[PDB]
Amino acid sequence: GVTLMVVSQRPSEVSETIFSQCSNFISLRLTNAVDQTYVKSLLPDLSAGLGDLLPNLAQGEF
Amino acid sequence: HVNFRFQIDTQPIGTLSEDGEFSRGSHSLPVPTEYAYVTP
Repeated sequence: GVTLMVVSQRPSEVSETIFSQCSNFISLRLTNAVDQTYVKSLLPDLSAGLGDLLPNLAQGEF
Repeated sequence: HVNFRFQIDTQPIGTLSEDGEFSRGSHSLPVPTEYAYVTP
């Protein structure tokens, strides 16, 4: 009966196990490359374009 | 040099309106045959 909600800003240096059990993802703006790599890997349905969209989002979008 | 050819690559950052703001992030796309300018 209890659920989590994790928030971070540098997801590379975060536990591999706490994400993988997350069933939904909200991605706002991310710039640092290594972070793009990691968040692209973990997240399945992400080809090159869905990654080319992260670093150009506006303020308030997601 | 073959006349000459000069190339400049670029990566977009922002969108500057006419009123004079600076909204980060550019969801637009420029079309060819269109002009460029230097930063005053």
